[PDB]
Amino acid sequence: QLEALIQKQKKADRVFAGFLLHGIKISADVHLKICIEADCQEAGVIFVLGGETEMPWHFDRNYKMDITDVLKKRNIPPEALFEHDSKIRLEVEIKSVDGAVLDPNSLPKPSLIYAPAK
Amino acid sequence: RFRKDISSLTTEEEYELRVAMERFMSDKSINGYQALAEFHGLPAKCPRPDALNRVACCIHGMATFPHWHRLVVMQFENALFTRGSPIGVPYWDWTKPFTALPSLLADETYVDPYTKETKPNPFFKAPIEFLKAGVHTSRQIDERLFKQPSKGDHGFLYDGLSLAFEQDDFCDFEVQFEVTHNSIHAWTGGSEPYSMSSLHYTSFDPMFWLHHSQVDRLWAIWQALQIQRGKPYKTYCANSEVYRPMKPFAFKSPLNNDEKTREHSVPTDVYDYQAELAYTYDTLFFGGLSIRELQRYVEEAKSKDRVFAGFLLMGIQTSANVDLFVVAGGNEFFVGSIAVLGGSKEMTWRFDRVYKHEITDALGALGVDMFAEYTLRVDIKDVNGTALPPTAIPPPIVIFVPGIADANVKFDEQHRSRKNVDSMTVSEMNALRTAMAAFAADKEVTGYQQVAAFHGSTQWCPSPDAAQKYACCHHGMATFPHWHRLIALNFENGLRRNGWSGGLPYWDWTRPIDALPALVLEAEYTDANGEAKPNPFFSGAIDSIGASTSRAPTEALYEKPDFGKYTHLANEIISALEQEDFCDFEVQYEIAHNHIHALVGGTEAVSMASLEYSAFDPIFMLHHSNVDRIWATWQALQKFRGKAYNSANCAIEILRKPMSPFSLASDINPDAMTREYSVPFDVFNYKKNFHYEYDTLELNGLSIAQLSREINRRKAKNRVAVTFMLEGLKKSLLVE
Amino acid sequence: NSLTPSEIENLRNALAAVQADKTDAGYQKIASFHGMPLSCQYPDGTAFACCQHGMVTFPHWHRLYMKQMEDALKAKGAKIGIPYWDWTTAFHSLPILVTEPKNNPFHHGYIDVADTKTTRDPRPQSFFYRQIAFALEQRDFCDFEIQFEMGHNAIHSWVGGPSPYGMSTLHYTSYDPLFYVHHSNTDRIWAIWQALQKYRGLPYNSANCEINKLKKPMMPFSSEDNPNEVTKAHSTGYKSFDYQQLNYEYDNLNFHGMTIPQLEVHLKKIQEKDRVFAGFLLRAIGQSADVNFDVTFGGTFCVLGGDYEMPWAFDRLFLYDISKSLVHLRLDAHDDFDIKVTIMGIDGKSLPPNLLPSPTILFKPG
Ligand SMILES: *[C@@H]1O[C@H](CO)[C@@H](O[C@@H]2O[C@H](CO)[C@@H](O)[C@H](O)[C@H]2NC(C)=O)[C@H](O)[C@H]1NC(C)=O
Ligand code: CUO
Ligand code: CUO
Repeated sequence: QLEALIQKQKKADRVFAGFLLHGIKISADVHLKICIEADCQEAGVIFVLGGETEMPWHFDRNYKMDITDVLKKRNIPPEALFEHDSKIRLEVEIKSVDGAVLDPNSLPKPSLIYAPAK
Repeated sequence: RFRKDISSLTTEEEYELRVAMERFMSDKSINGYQALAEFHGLPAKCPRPDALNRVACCIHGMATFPHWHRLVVMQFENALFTRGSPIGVPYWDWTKPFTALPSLLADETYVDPYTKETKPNPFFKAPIEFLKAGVHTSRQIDERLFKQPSKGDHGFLYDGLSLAFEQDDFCDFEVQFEVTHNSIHAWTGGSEPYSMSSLHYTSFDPMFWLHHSQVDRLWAIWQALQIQRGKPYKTYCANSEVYRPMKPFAFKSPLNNDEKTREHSVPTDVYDYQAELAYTYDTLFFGGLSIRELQRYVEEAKSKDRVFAGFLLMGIQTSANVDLFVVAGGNEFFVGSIAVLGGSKEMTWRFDRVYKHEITDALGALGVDMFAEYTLRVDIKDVNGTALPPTAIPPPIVIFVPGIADANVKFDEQHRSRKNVDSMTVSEMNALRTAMAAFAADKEVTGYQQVAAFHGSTQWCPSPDAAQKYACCHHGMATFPHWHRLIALNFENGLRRNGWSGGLPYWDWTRPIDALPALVLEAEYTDANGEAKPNPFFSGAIDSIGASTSRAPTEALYEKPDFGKYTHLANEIISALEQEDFCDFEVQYEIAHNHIHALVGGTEAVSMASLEYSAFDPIFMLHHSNVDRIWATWQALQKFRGKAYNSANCAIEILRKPMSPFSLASDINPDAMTREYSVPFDVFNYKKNFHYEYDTLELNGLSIAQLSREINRRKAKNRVAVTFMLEGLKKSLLVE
Repeated sequence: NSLTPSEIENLRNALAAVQADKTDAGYQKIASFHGMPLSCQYPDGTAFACCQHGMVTFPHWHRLYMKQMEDALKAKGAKIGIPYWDWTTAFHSLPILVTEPKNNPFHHGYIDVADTKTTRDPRPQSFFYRQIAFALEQRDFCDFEIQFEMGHNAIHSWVGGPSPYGMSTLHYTSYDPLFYVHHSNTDRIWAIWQALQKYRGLPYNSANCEINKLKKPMMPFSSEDNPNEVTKAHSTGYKSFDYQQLNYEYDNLNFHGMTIPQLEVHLKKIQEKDRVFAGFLLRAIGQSADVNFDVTFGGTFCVLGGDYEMPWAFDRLFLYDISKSLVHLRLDAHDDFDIKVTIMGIDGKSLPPNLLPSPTILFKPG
């Protein structure tokens, strides 16, 4: 049944936000906002673990998080992601552990990933 | 199957067909070499080997001449393939100015790389087996004369074929086609009874097929001209003659053993050579001109009042050279020489039309008008001449053709063709050098420094305010291919604006290199008059901000490969071409491109070793023209692989955002297209939007189709890979 | 496939839209025509099912029928045509639109006449590829149809299975959204053929066999009670050949990976090798059943049919290549063989015997 629901999902057109992550020598929480008209919505969130004493790490690839349903709420069709005429942009408010503080953006910007169905 | 230029062949390709030819030739059977060399002429197998009256089989002086020889060339091709050559029968341009025969068929011997033994070159000689004397083919005597005197404005062979491509009707094209081709036969043959002077034994000499691979390609060129011209390309002028079964090929299983050629012994379906015969050519470029470029030249040609000397050429048994003289007063003038190819047992032949020979510039240099009183003198000399009476051939007549066309304007006002700087003519070289000076001469916005300055620290990112600065050249590197697509376009367009009719050339570094192209290495060059150094393709270029010349000192390499494997760059690009989605390609794509930047970029920081100063050396234009070419090869591969080519689905963030420096209109850059097509999504489709096509998309001798097989053959291997996670550092670093 | 959201997105709503017009049909009237509720009358006015399969004018009726259906999404954001799925291309599973359980208009239909939504029971190189390609091979239209209809209904057999309310049955098939979509494809196949002919200079917007029958008008499309002007206009046979005045377009008439010209080469290429076929006579029977071949397995093919359907008999034989079978037994069309068959009803039983007579067995070089 698990693989049944999984195969089901790959049969839908999906949109992701790609995050290259690495040790910033401190833990932090990464909030994702995609802004259409400079109107912003809380789309999703990422957490990062780390410490003063840390083993420096860089991910081999980027973690994905699907904005697929979030886009459906804003009624901006997946097709408009390709259109320069239509206005959409991606923004992240990186916020540290102690609060706020907040970190100036030390994490590379997210990318839109369109995964067409099979 | 790919038929290439003889010069374009790598030593691998050169050796592999040498062994194939060697095997095909060495050992004699009905499926062997001799049996095929005997198809064309003199064992006299037509109409039948039986009985009393027999003449040479090959068709000449008829509209089916090219059809016939297309089959023979195909026979030779299949025979070589079957014996282990990956390549179709190669061709050599005689249209290219040449002093002597190419090394492939010139050398008596060659060294075997594996055995390290020097054995006979199969293409220099060839035995003649049906006689019992032997050997005895000998192309050794070359007639008068290779570079001059014959015609020419210029190149004997080039002019005649230009005129041939000009004609609308098939037969009109065919006469000029064949009789021009006839010359190089008699020219290379000489006084020798064998080896291409005589119709009888011409096909025994191995040059014959390399020769007619070219001839065939020329027809293919004319055919593509006609579809662009929008007119019928089949042989309707001689419709009945297409249904006559090609004489030696149509024969039954003992006499001819090739399936493909026997099915097509009726040439009606021979026209579509790619479908029916399963081969093609590396380029259909004639001279330096593309096919669209080719129709232009004949228009400039067809706009003049021209006068011709027309010859009706019918079969006289011997093969003969006639020298044409224009005599308008007292002494006469040599206007040229044409050759008629034949033999004692030749199949009786006669042209329906007349062969037109240009004689237009004979008149001018004689101080004589078109309509002044003049005779034509011919002296007919046999190749074994023993010169012939002038009556052997019916007297020439002069034909007058008034200027004609208004086919302008033309949709290729925007169209360009990018070729190799290693392949350029001295005439084309000077044309590029002068054009670039004016490009360099302009120091502000419409000039060369500005487009080079987009690699500079000038701050357009962000704006109007930007609080802290960095260079605005696109890297990162997802959109790297797109931006340089536009940079190389700006470099091109600005260079076109300054008196040039061509597109921005490139150089193949996938292939091995001895030194930089002739266009770049030298500080000083000689114009037609003779000139001091402009240059302006030496690294010398003033950066207004830095106030210096961007000097480029070479490095210790670059020539590593042995017989077995490709150059390191070729290996890299293959791995880059492998990838399915765009980004996985892009990473490999450019990391490979970073090489030369660091290779011609020596110790000196003013060189293109640094991406800040990089673009001020003009080789950058050549580099990222070729870099852009690879990106285009890929796009064709993606189409071949049935996957997205003029779009992509990764890194949409940067792919939908207009470039920083190109999107800042209108004060900052003059280009209409880079302004309109600044979004990476728009710059994907280079064919429709930027109106330029490349020379070839072939990579290191491998066509796109072969490339995919090679890409697939490698993927069958069980292989390990080491991966590198790369971040941007200010230094320009070599990492081993 | 190749759809881009929201291209998918617009449609469900449209299909949703007509689920009840429900006045014109709104959709149930549009459903009845292939479906169970009685379309027409013999002059005695007895119930007939106005289904126009089993005859040579088979495509027009449907190809239209899509139209009627197709029009029905009219200006309801019927922004593109009914899609087609190329069942020819081998497929591990069914296609989404008609799978997604939740909030999907393609899952099922309802039936006022039965109080139920449709039920479907799917049952287990590509078989259909081989089967369709043959149809394309043919040049006579009539010759083509027999294979074209039989290749077709093979899917109404397998999509539906053993539910009366389903695609396997004539009665309620038309009710399931899956049915049109299968069609676009069937129609597309026909179109490809036309392009083929045209390529070959044979008639494509015409057809010489039989002159009889293309002229008979088609109900319901005939009927006064069809409040779409267009279909009535082409209610005829001979009109409806040129689908151009419909007016629709398929994205591309290319069979998978083939130019039409490419396609003929293919077929021409296939044609080299001499083949061996079996041809059956098939004729009306009330039930719908599948038939399984034997000599090793030679099977198989299916026939579509229901109670109160107009009876029909094909003019020509239906051919099914069995050469792979012979190689399987190593026979040479020379050694002589018994062609054994079986014929199951769609309901669980019961493989009753012919019914169909005997299969002829014929050889084609080569
Ligand atoms: C070289 O050419 C001359 C000129 O034709 C040849 O002489 C002719 O030969 C044919 C037979 O092949 C005779 O029928 C003609 O009457 C000859 N004409 C003349 C003017 O000689 C001559 O045979 C050739 N020489 C060689 C060595 O082949
Ligand atoms: O043509 Cu037969 O000789 Cu080159
Ligand atoms: O261009 Cu930015 O460097 Cu190759």
